[PDB]
Amino acid sequence: AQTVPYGIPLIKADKVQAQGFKGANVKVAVLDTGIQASHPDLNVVGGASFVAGEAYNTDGNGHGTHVAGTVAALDNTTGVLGVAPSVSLYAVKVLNSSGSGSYSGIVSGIEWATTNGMDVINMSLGGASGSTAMKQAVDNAYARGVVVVAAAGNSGNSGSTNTIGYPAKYDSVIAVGAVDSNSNRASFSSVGAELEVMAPGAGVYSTYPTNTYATLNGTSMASPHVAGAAALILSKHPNLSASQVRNRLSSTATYLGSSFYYGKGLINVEAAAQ
Ligand SMILES: *[C@@]1(/[C]=[C]/C2=[C][C]=[C][C]=[C]2)=ON1#C[C]
Ligand SMILES: [Ca+2]
Repeated sequence: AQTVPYGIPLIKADKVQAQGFKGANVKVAVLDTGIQASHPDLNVVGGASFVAGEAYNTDGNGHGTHVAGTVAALDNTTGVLGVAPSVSLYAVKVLNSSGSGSYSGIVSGIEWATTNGMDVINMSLGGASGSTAMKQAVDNAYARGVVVVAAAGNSGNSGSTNTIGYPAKYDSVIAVGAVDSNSNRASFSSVGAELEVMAPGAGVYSTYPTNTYATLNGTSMASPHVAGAAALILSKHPNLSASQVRNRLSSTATYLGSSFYYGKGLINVEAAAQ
């Protein structure tokens, strides 16, 4: 039997999938700790590794496999179901088993995706500081027609202090926050003027290293929901540019409260997919 994570219906992904739009022919690159390619509920078509000693098709952490399942866990009679189960998944390892990677390794992963015709890039990662080479890579990937989604950060808030990390803080990147099954903001979701949209990030169940499934919390779980929504929209309107898809997502989001806390609200793919 296949479990359907509460995040799929909450963002109305099940409604557009039912119309027969599931991300087919859309290339998605998950810049993470790799992906357990052998996982029976995932189909990795390719990728690259910029982490010394580790192949792209192995995940010693569990993070990238989890994020990848949220985006494209196969629609079958087992495991879970992804937001866009027909998307072409590319694992780009830019982080190691400990969940860390250099700036060089990240911008390299960004360039590889842009150069190899990736339609969407998900970066469930962030830092307190950015780089000029990082900003350059992301801006050029966006201006070239790639949708760039990044986790906003798990530094909750302070008292009127922007806690959005990099690259989420960049103009060309969609900063994603986290809500729970009740659609309420999760207390760990970063806050700031760059917050753009929200998605399921608390108690998210997805694929996990060595043919199993686990539950994780974090804006690193929310991000793949928007990356998958972007893939769903593209599989329906392949004529859209990055900014139009981006626009669809934020203009049709369900308002939830102050934008400094919820951005434009929780995404709605049925409305976004037109
Ligand atoms: C996720 C993470 C992510 C990030 C961090 C910082 C900044 C940005 C992004 O979540 N993990 C896990 C669970
Ligand atoms: Ca499945």
